[PDB]
Amino acid sequence: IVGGYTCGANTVPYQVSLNSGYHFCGGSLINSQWVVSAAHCYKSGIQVRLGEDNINVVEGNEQFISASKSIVHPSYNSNTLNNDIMLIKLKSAASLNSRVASISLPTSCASAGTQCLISGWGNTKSSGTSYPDVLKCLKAPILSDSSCKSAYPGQITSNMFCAGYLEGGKDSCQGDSGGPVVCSGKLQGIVSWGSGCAQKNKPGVYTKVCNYVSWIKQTIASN
Ligand SMILES: NC(=[NH2+])N1CCCCC1
Ligand SMILES: [Ca+2]
Repeated sequence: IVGGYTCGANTVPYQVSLNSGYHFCGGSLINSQWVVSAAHCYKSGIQVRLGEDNINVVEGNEQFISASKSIVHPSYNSNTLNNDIMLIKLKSAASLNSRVASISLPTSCASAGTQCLISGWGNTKSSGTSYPDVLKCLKAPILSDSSCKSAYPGQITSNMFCAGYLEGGKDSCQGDSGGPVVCSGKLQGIVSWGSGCAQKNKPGVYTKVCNYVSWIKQTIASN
């Protein structure tokens, strides 16, 4: 996250870190046994880390649970990033408490102008590299579809939205991928792609979760 603030320990209780020996992507806990992340974060050998603040220090609220199954969306296209969503099942249920909690799926799609919270452990610089050890947060609005399409001609599908600031300076960045965009207490987006980080006229692009609720629910019910 570029241009954000330190969230505070366990203030974003649905945020997970995906670990394969190191943090590589975020995700969101949607019930005690399932996480949703970006398809472009797929790999084998995932451990899900819940209850994290500092990802390099054991602070006492963590739960570390291996994945048993990963399911990339049937129509994910790695060239265009259309349908950039995946589900991860945990080998055992997490223990839910005030610091480790699920986030609700939306019943309706959010409109442009709605303010959302984006979080992650990704790079904090737009030029160069500095990775934080504690969770960072950013408040940002959903942008109109017309502004999003004007920023990225030919690249925005109905399964994407833009959020952030056209003036630059505040955005998600490398290592934030897969993490949550929460608006009015519901999961509306997944950190997906962008051109650089925090550049003028190049806002972040997010997977539009409201289009996937039926697939999520049906997949969980049968796996
Ligand atoms: N919002 C961005 N600029 N991003 C998304 C995360 C990956 C790097 C590009
Ligand atoms: Ca920790």
